[PDB]
Amino acid sequence: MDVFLMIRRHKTTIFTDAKESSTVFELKRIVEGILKRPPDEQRLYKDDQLLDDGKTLGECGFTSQTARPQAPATVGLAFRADDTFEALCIEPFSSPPELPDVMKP
Amino acid sequence: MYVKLISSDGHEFIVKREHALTSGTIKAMLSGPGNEVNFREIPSHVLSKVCMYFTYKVRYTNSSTEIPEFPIAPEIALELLMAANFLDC
Amino acid sequence: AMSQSNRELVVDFLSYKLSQKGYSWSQFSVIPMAAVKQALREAGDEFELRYRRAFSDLTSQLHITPGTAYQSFEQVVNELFRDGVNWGRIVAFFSFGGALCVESVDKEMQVLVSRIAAWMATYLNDHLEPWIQENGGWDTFVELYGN
Amino acid sequence: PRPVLRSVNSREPSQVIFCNRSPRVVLPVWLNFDGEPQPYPTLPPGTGRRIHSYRGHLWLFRDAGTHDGLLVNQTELFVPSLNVDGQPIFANITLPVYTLKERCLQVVRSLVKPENYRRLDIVRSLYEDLEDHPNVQKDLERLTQERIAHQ
Repeated sequence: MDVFLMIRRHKTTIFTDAKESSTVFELKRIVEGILKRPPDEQRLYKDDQLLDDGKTLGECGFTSQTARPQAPATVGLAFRADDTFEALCIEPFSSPPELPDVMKP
Repeated sequence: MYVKLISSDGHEFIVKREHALTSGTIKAMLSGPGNEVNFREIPSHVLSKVCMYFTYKVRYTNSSTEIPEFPIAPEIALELLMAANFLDC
Repeated sequence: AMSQSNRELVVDFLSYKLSQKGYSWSQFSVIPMAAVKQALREAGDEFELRYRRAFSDLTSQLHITPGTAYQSFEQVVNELFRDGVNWGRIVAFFSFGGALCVESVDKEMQVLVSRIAAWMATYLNDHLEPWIQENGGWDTFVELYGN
Repeated sequence: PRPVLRSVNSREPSQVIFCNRSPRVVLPVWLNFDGEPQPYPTLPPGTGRRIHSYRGHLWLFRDAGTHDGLLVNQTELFVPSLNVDGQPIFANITLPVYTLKERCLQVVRSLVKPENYRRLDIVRSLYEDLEDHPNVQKDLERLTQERIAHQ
């Protein structure tokens, strides 16, 4: 059972999928392949909750209903900047303009 | 095998090459001379939605099962139409 | 012989179709004949209700005027029987003649009604009676299409 | 000349289940014996109906309101075959994966009065894309050309 994710740090967004049964640690190995930082230099977050390496994505609240291809769930990523971790920081996306008059009910 | 799509406001979207090739424009630019594609006039709220479309297309293409509607909020519909036309996807 | 019986079936069927639109026949003028006439009337109603719109509209291919030749009617009816004869296509032929007669009255060409009847009798005698003889006669039509 | 895309008058019964596995109200369209598209009654989303059809008949499926094309068993055309072991033929009606452009056109069409398409702040070619609504006739031309290229 696949979950669809945006792994987000600063102005970086990774689009990937993983099994509900796959672990936080295994998702860090996916991130290591792309961004070249090992798991022990990564923190992954659901909102402000730090995720334990042992837990499955399903146990963290990433399900096929809440993590769809067309509406993926966000995983926050922070790197270990020294002996300590940087603060979790995700730059927001831009905002659409006001809805034009002809597109209102 | 990932590629990087960069928005006007400097957001970097890392997507599987197979997903990015959904776009005729991105396919042509990646298959051309001299990997990343930089879009000087497509903002992050639009490009992130385009990447979600790529995920949806690759997941549900040649699927024998019921597929869900691709949802588009009224607020993004006009910008997304213009980007979909521009990107040939 | 069979000619006279086929002529009587044409007149009965056309009289029925004109009666349904609110026109009488008279002004325009051994098989179990009563049973054949009734089955043909009911078969025509079923064809027009359920089947006609599933096929090409032959009234688009033939617009009968005083100058129209039998050969033009024969060529259009030949399209009906392009893949051969069966009872269903014979019903379609009767229904087509009925539609041509109603159209002729609508367009104030009442003289064509008697002419269309003569054309249908000719086509029946020349093209269809040999198949009817071969396929159990109007007796078998009644068995398959009758109440 | 008989149109390439038409039902055959097989007269051979085939029991079919029209299964609407889409969120659209579905208009089934039968191609008659001269290839003319004939509308049949609508199917609400997530409903199935057992229907009487015939071997070699041709069916299309559209959104009943917008005329968007739908898929049946993952293709555009459905042709009933003979029922094996008295089990009905399934016509599984689903959304296609529309291009993002076609999906965006569908949503803008849904939000804007037709008389207001021309007032949208978009290039003329996109206004013309909005105005050129999907229809069976356009798809039958393309499917006819596809089969002529193949035959």
